[PDB]
Parts: sequence; C-alpha cells; structure tokens
Amino acid sequence: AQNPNCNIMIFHPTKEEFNDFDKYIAYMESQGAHRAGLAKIIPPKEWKARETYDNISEILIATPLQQVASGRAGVFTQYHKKKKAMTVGEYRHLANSKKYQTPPHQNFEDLERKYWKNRIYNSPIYGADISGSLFDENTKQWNLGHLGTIQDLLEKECGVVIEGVNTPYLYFGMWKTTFAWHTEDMDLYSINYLHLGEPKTWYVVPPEHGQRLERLARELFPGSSRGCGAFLRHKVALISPTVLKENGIPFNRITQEAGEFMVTFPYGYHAGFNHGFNCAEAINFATPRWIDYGKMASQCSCGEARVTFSMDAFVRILQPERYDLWKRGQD
Ligand SMILES: O=C(O)CNC(=O)C(=O)O
Ligand SMILES: [Mg+2]
Ligand code: NI
Ligand SMILES: [Zn+2]
Repeated sequence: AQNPNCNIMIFHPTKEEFNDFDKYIAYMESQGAHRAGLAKIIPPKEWKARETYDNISEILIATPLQQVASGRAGVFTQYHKKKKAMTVGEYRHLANSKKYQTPPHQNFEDLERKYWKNRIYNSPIYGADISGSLFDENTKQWNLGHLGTIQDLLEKECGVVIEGVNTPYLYFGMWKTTFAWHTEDMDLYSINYLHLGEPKTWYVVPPEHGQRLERLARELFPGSSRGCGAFLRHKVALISPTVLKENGIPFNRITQEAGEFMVTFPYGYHAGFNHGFNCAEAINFATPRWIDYGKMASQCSCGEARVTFSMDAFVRILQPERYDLWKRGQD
C-alpha cells in the first residue's frame, strides 16, 4: 500500500504532465497521496494563472465576514458577523492596518505559535465565498473555471442526468482569518489555488481516521453534538494541533504559498488560517473514486448548514433515503 503513514505529498508535474488534469489526479492517488487527505501541487515553471494581479482592486466583497471566536485558545467556535461591502482595494488596506496586520515573527513556526496563542482575542474579517475566477481564459492547464463538472462526472459514471452547476469561489484573507474543521459538501474533492499574497497553513486528518476527529469533536463541543448529528458541517469549530496531539488524533500540517495548488481528498477533514493579506480560488470536483464517498457522506438536517442548489441532486440520487429529511433542513 502506497503512503501507509498518510503523509502529505508534494508534486512537481512537468508541463507535459500538467495537460491532463484527471490523469494527474489519478497519478497522485496511484502514489498514495489521498491517504493524507491533502496534497500540494507546484505548477511547472512555464505556467502562469494570469499575467498580473495589478488590476483586482475593484472586485467587490459584498458581505465581508468578521470571525468572532468563543471558547479557549485551543478549542473554540467562530461565528460570522456580516459587515458592510467593500472593494478588494479597501479590504487590502484594512488587512495591512495596524489593527489587523501580521505581527513581527521569525518564521512560519513562530507565526503558527502566535496564531494558536492569540487567535481568540481578535476578530479578523474574511472575504469568503465570492463567486468568480482570477484565471485568464487563455490559461488552458489547471484553470479552475474550466474543469469537468461534478454533474457530468455523475452522469458519466452512473448514467443519470441532473440539474446543477459547479463554479469557483474567491477568498480574500487577512492575518488570523480561519477555516474551521470540515470536509467538503458531499465529501467531494476540493482544489485551491493561492493566487497572491501571504501564505495559508493547513491541518488535515487522513480520511481513514476521520471518525476519530468526529468523536473528539463530539466530546469537545457537547451541546453542538446534541443539536446535530453532523455539526462539523456547520463549519464553525476549531481544535488546535496541541489538543489534537493530546488526544491522539492523527493529523498533518503544511503551509501553502502563493503560486501553489492544494487538493483535498474525499472525507479529508481540514482546517487552517491565513498569514496575512491573500487571495485564493477554490472549487469542488469529483472523480470516479468519489462516488462511494458521496453515497456515505453525512448530512446536517438541523437547518444550520444551508448549502447550494446543486447539492440537492447529489443527495437525491446518491442518498434517496436521506433526501426527505435533508430537504426539510434546507426548507
Ligand atoms: O481557503 C479557505 O478559506 C478554505 N478552503 C477550503 O476549505 C478548500 O479549498 O477546501
Ligand atoms: Mg478590479
Ligand atoms: Ni475545504
Ligand atoms: Zn446541523
């Protein structure tokens, strides 16, 4: 069995290997990359996502989210307070202000220490989940707005034609902006490209050990667990590496820099934080290997997780028993 310790693998495809996205994902899995839950892909040196980022400041962040924490430094939840709209140029200036800027630090490890020590005492503002793309239309390789759609994958594998669409999302981050522990909707893959700016640190649990993380989360967030049998779908809970180590939960960590792709694999729980002002683009995708994960994915029916139009069909076709209850949650 390849990669039996479930280490995060890093790939350096050549320009020729970067042509066929599906084939390269299948290659990485042949080497065991999925066992970690997360892989890094460094694009060939010839490739670029677009020519420059000099003209992005007029993108609108219609609903910036202030991420307010509650709990203790290593075990906390965050809620998202909606703020007034601002442009990317306004948000960059805000990120760079004395109130929000990255503190002086020695290296990524020192910054990581400072994040876990101090995150809860601040409320950084995240421009998350903005439909759109920064890939140039002429970028033909690994262009996250030109991928094969999940609806077309389900149709190719299972024969059933369904409604729905699959488009990318932009994320504008600042120091301490945080993504809570989660798997993707319907335990899909994700791909994330860091277009510009400061790094993003990731934590990930191997898919084969995801239920260990769930059990810990039920112990650490006991009211939330009674409220919902899949409350990590709410995407609000954080658990530090120190706490994970104290409770024996297998995980790994890596830092993504500008110009790098990350892939998350089905049922790979992940969480992380931004080091400073940055912009990422991410989208869900599927392969044939996902279908079995999609059929088994948990679901939130308490009403909190509220998701896209396109997840309806996935539930309806892959999980017809759960459909009725899940749709009640959505309505
Ligand atoms: O970058 C972020 O804030 C969160 N991204 C993801 O969870 C992802 O790409 O799957
Ligand atoms: Mg602009
Ligand atoms: Ni994710
Ligand atoms: Zn729920």
